[PDB]
Amino acid sequence: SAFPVHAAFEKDFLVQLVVVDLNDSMDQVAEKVAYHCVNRRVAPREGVMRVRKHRSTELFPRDMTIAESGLNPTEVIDVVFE
Amino acid sequence: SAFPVHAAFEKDFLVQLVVVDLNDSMDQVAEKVAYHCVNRRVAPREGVMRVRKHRSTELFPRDMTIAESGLNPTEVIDVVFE
Amino acid sequence: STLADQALHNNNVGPIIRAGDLVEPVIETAEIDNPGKEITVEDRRAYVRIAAEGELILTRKTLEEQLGRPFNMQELEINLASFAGQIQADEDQIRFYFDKTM
Amino acid sequence: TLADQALHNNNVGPIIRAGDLVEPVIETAEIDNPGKEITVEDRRAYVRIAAEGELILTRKTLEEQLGRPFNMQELEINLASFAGQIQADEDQIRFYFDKTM
Amino acid sequence: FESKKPMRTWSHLAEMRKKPSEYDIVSRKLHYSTNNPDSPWELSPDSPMNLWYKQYRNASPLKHDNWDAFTDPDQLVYRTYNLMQDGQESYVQSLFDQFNEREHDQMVREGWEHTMARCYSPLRYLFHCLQMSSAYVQQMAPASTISNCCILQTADSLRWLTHTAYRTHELSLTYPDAGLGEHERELWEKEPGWQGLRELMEKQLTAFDWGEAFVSLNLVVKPMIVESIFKPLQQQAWENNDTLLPLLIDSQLKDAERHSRWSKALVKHALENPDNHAVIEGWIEKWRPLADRAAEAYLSMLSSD
Amino acid sequence: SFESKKPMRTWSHLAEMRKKPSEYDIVSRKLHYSTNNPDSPWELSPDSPMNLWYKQYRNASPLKHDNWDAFTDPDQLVYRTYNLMQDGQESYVQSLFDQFNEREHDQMVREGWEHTMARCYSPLRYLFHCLQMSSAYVQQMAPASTISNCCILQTADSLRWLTHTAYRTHELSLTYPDAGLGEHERELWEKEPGWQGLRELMEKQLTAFDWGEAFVSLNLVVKPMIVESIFKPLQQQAWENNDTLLPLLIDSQLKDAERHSRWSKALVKHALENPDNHAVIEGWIEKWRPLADRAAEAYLSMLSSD
Amino acid sequence: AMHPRKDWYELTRATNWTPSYVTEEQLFPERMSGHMGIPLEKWESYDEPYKTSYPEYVSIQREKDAGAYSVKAALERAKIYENSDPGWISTLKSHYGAIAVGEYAAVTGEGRMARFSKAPGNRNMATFGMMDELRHGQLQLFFPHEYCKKDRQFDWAWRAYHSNEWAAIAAKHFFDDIITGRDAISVAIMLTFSFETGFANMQFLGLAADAAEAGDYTFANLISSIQTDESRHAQQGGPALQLLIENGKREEAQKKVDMAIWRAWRLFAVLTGPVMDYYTPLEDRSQSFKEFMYEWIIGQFERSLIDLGLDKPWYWDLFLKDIDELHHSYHMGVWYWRTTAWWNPAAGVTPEERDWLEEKYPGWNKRWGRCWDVITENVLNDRMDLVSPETLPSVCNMSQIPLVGVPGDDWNIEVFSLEHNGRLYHFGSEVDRWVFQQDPVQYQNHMNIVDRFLAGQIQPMTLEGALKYMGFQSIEEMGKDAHDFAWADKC
Amino acid sequence: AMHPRKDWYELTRATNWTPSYVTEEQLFPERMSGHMGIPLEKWESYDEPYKTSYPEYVSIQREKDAGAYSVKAALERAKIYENSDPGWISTLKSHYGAIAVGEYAAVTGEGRMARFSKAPGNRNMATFGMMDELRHGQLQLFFPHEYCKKDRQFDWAWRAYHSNEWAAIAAKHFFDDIITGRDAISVAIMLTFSFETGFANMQFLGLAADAAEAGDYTFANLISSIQTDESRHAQQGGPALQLLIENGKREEAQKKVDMAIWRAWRLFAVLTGPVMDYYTPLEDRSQSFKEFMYEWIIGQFERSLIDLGLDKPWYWDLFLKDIDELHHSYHMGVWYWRTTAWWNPAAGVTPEERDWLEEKYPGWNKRWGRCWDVITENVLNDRMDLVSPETLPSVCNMSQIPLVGVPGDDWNIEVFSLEHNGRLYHFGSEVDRWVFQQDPVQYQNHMNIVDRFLAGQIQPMTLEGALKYMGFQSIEEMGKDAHDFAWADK
Ligand SMILES: [Fe+3]
Ligand SMILES: [Fe+3]
Ligand SMILES: [Fe+3]
Ligand SMILES: [Fe+3]
Repeated sequence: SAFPVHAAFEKDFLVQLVVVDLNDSMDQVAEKVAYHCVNRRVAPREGVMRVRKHRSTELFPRDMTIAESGLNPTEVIDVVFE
Repeated sequence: SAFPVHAAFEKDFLVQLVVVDLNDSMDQVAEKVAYHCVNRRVAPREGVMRVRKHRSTELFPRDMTIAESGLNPTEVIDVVFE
Repeated sequence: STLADQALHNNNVGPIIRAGDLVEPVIETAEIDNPGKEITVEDRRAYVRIAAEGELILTRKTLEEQLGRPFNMQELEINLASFAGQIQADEDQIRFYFDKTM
Repeated sequence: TLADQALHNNNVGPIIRAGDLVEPVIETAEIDNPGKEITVEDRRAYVRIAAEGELILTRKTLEEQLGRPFNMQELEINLASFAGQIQADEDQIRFYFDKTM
Repeated sequence: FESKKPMRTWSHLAEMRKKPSEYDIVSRKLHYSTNNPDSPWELSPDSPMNLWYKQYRNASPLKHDNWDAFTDPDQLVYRTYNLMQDGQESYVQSLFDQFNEREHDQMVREGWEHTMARCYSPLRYLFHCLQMSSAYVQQMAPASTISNCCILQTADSLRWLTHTAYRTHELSLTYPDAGLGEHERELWEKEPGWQGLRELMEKQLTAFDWGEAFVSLNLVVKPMIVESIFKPLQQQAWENNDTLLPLLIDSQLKDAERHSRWSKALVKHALENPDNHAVIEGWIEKWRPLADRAAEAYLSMLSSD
Repeated sequence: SFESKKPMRTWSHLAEMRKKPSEYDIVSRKLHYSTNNPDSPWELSPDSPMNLWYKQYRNASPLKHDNWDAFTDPDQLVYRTYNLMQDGQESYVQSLFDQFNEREHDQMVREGWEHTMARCYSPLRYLFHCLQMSSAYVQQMAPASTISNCCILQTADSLRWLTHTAYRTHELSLTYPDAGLGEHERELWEKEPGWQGLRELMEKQLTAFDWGEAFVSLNLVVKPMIVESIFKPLQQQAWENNDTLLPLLIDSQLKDAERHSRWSKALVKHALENPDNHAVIEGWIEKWRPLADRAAEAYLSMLSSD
Repeated sequence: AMHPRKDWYELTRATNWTPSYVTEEQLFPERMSGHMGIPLEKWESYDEPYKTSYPEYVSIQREKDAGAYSVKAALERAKIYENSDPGWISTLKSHYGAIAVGEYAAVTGEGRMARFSKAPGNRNMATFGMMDELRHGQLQLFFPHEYCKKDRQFDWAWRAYHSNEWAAIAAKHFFDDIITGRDAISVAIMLTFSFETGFANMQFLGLAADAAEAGDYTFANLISSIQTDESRHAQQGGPALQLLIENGKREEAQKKVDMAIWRAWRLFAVLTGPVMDYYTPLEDRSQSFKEFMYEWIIGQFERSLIDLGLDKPWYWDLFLKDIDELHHSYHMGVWYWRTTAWWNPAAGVTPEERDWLEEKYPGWNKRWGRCWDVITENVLNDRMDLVSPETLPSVCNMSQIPLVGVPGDDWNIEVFSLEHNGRLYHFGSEVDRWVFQQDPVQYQNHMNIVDRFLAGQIQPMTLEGALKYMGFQSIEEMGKDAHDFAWADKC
Repeated sequence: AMHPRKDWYELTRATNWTPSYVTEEQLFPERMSGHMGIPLEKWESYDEPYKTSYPEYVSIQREKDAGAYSVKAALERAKIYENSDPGWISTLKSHYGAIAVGEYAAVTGEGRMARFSKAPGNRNMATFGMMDELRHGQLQLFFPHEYCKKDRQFDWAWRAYHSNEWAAIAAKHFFDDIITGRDAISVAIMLTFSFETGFANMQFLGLAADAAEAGDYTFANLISSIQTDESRHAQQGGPALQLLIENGKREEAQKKVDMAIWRAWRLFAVLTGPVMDYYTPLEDRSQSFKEFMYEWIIGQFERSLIDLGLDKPWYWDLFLKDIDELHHSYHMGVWYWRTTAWWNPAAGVTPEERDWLEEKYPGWNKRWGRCWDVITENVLNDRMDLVSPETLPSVCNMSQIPLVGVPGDDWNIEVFSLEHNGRLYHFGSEVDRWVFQQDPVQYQNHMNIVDRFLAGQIQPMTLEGALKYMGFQSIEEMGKDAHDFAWADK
């Protein structure tokens, strides 16, 4: 079910509302954010998209879901590359 | 000896003051008028330059002098081609 | 000249209004206060020539309505740069008119 | 360092909007503040006129440079802004700072 | 979304049958703080100013479903107000200049300067209360066309105040031994003839409901001031060879009568809602006693030796 | 041949002033070109009838100065400031008219005042129109634009007073329709003995065509006599008769009059720079004064008349 | 309460009386008054159709000036002087120099009427007329004055009427003849029906349309405001004319208006015609000079004269031919003799302009074009001594403007001469000779500037001597090609 | 004769009295007055340094309007709307829409002072302040009204504050916080010392300078005239500030001014910044936004505050870095979400404009440059779906403006989040979070537009439902690229 996050994509100029699902993996999250960023204001590039709590050091496991991750609805996340 | 006339040269747009000489022939009067018109506002042409009383039919003789013509000072003359 | 004769034999009367906030309200007033006359307008940017045939009325009440603020007839000269026709002005209206038909 | 130098100034004086008060105010500033350099920055829509620490405009001088009778209150038709603190009366307006930076 | 043509005026005005006037264009429907009942201002719905407005504007028992349809009967805008008042005020100023040239003040009846010091020059406190009160009705009125009449009325009260200031000082120059310019605050605070007026105004300034504030200011306080202060002062001046004051006050009465005109028009707009008639008359019955006592005490003091 | 020179900050004729030229300097000074060529004031035949008229009545006047153009209006009025000032005074007078009518002022005057007014006041429109005509004459004859400009404004002032008088004559007629108000002024001006000194003075004043003498008779003799023997005694009579509007009206008209007297005085002072003008001005003043005195005496005696 | 103007207006003009201590003829002498023997009483039916009264006059004129000056002050840094085409700048220079002190002279015209008209309503309206012309003179000195510091040619706003420059003499001859040099009733019908309801509309409203296209709103706004006064005080003419006609003087009124209109025509052909068809940049030309003439002079003004009871002037057909031809030669005369002007004439003959000229004036290139061909080839080939003259143009003894005709392929030029009292006069048209003959005493001893040159009054008797005589004080003052010949490059 | 103002002025402001029939605190309640407990008698030394009095005011204001309206009338045919650059016309639309009805709101802040300030000179000068703001509101509705017939976007001169469009909500959040939503003494020092002597000079004089260069004199002349009023009624602030310092309230005053300046800066960065560096045609850029900022806000305004006795704000260095970066990203967000604007944002990134931007902001092309390249490529390839968004930006719970940062080569972006009373808020800066913490009861149950989005208040829950909610009434009203992407040709 719907899970709103605020997401900042690496190299974009802003944070956007992106509504993901409760059982989305981090991979699936990264891709739902990419949709609104890459090839719109951000060059495509090679590498693996990772999701983290905003500004934090530790990346979430790619295969971890939103539910398992402990994020709250409307929290802020960064989508960044390895 | 100085003799003021007002002269209108053929194809020009105005009448000018030209000071000629009492003993000028009409050929010389004509040349003194042309100096102020031909190559200024009037294209040069072949032909013989003649002098008449303004708007008159009769030409003065080419050799006749100002003295001999009867013109009074400051009358109007035309300088035309035959 | 045909052209001259045609220019001269006109019966156009009405105000010449200088560029400003009275242009459109005088145009509109001309149409409203002269029902049934055709109003012609020539726009020269610095002024507008407004005319009808034979007679053209501008009433103070309509001009006030179209202008949108209180207005006295006398104030019209702030903007009336010229006019065609003879003039008859009073506290309620101004009339531009010809005595002759040409 | 650019910001420090922009902030650490003692310029006071009128910002005059485009119109007929610009040159008479400049001239009045020069005359009523002898021994001060008057700077002038012209932005077309307005002109920024300043001196260091204190800048005085008297009504008498202004009226003379303007060319017509003039009361000090009328200055606000054209005084669009100002640098410094202000003290205004019937005879003059004074732009000034209490501190030296 | 559909495609639509440009309108000749504001969207809110395009249903008008006539061409909108200067007044319509610059004055109508400008309070946006009436759009959302929960949140007058763009803040927490519970911020102190939002609670103030929900209580003292929105919950007013004086109601109408379209306060914004009110129209100033004079249709004044800032520009025409200044044109008009620059005419009246420079007329009054010219009177001041010429009556001073004639030394009018030396020629008033013996003792007049004492009646002025006691009955005229403290008016500056009364007129400043009207100024304060007018500003309150302005900030609380539920339509900009109402608020605009209050702004102009606020300026007019300051005009009157400034008249009084100027004339108190001017009179003192001819009569330096009467307390002119020196004792007005004491008089306002302690002289009995001023105490009914000051009590009335202090309470009036603490009626915070907008309809109550409007009714008490414009329908009770201000007409009382016209009939019990302005006109009797003109009569008295006439009896004491003061020919300046009656002319000054006639100019102030033009303002006061304009304030009555837009007031009455607001009353008539309000009475469209049949409930409003008991609301307004109740506020009138409530304040009139206060106002009548104010007039009575003023007039005994004006009457006496 | 020709020098190079740089742009000047003002008109070439003003560019050596010590001071920055004022609005008044820029727009008022040295504008009569008709004084440049003493044989041909106007650009016509030297002997055209108007050239003959200006050679005789301006150029040959006994009153002389080699720089009339240095004359300066002490009020330094231009068209723009004149209108600013008079829109102020006149809208004040119009506001008095309105208010005093609201208070039905004219009903409260003392019994019979309307008859004095019809006799002594309302025919002032003829007198004032004479000063208007006479001011226009000085304007057109005077040898400097700065002088002519004070006369233009004085001409407008005369018409202002004339219009006041019209407006009041009519307004008063509405309260007193049986006094001749607005009906019999022409006959009074022509037949009434109180008016005959004034009318004779004006008729002869209006036929003095020397610019110098026109100026002296109008402004140094006729107009100060109207202030002293007509305006102020009328203020004095209206006071006795419970007319409070007229002293106010006349006080505004007197401001105009004092301004006429100030530029007049300043022009005498300029003219006295040449010592021969002292005799010429006093000559003219002695010549015209008895006529003025007589005009006043006859008016005052009519006004008193019970 | 206030009583409305119509109930007291009659008393403002009940000011005629029967004089006794001087005669009527002494009070109103015919040389100053021009009453033509018509008795006072008759003048009392004069009824000005455009009324004003003192309180409204000062209020409304106060607001007119507030606007004129505030628009000026707000645009004082629009870069007009700096970004304007130099032909537009020249138009400003010649307008101010030719008009400003002529307005101030017009005060004397109105003053003539204010004192010596037998019509009481004329005397009052002329008093506002005096005030109006004062306004016009002061505005048209104040506005160019700020350009002094940029360009000495702007000094001629003040200086021109004080000079003997030939165009200024043409200006003063016209204004002294129609305005300051005649009796009151002559002014009433010649000034109001030649300049004020006629050629003023060309110079102050036609030119305003061009000014607005060129983006000079300070100017457009000023001269259209000026013209609002004129539309009022020019209405003193119609009632004067109507009285002349009702009292048997129609023939002499016809003569006067006929003469004044021709005189005005010749002067404004030299001022306005070159501005509209040559100096004003081509993109800013709202209409051609001749189109403007048909709108304002034939369509409006002459139509109004007919409505008031006059006939077309007898020279109608000459006039219409003159509208097609004369200003093109006046332009050429002014430009070729540019050094005698206080402005910089624009040649106005790039190919683009010549196409426009050809379209507005079919046959233009086979006429004036022949002259401009030759001029242009000399500029291109750097033969500059041939684009400056070495003698004087012959000058009309009425209009003071050079004698000109149609040049090029159907050359036609004519001078109308006259011996009179031992002197030979030359005139630029049948009409100008006829004017002279209507009133010889007005003109006969006048000497035009070329007459003066030949009689020894211009020393030395050279072109440079003439230039000093005309009042130029420095090299920068004299006219030059407006674009320094840069137009040649487009040819 | 007339007596000079200095001789009778004191009496015009001798109007405090000791109340008796009600208490002082009833007459001047603290929540409307803000006197901070300072008793009546102390407020009588208040001395406005820029005085006026009623006969002068109406006379001089009559002349100001005469000039403003005569210049408008005289230029009605200049063809600005026709010959102007479309980015210039968008400047006008956004100015009038953002400002006009805000001016009219400002009347209520002056009215608050006129009734509830305990300083008598404040109450009189605020009465002229009321009159002034009425002027400013009526002018700025009268002037655009003539463009209604040309373009529906000008309806927004009137309509913006009546809508829930996001930039209007931001204007209203600021003005309702600083002007209409606070007590009299807070208005006295927060309105006068953030907008009136501060950022109003950017929008009304900096922009005049650009309008003069663009040849729009009607506009230049109008807004410089407006600011002459402000320069007078804004001088109500210094004496209020001086009293608060003298009576021990320096810290409270400092905090109120610190907060108002920051809130003003965030609004004027989205309103004025894009105008001066992108909408205004290159040749008409008298100075950059940053250069104007250094002139008006650092050189003049902040220096005046120091002279009055305050310190540099605590966030000084954060503020200077914001100057170099914030408005570039605000521009990009307004542009990329231009359908949600009532004006037509100009992208302002042709090559020559990208060079000017690189000279005024070294490193521009490595940052915002990187986003503009992606967008440019998509326009040249006709992937227009890719230059229109499908989601909403995340928005600051204080300024109501999108949360942004520096994009591209040194990507850097920070949201300052805050838990409070069971809710999570997000802010665009440290200062914006600090402001919230200064006065939670002012802000805590406010919901920004995205809060409303997520809570089901915007139906349907899509960009298009959002546009209906924001109050657009037609397709023409929604923002488009000002040049219809013609810049892409360059
Ligand atoms: Fe004129
Ligand atoms: Fe005229
Ligand atoms: Fe404002
Ligand atoms: Fe403000």
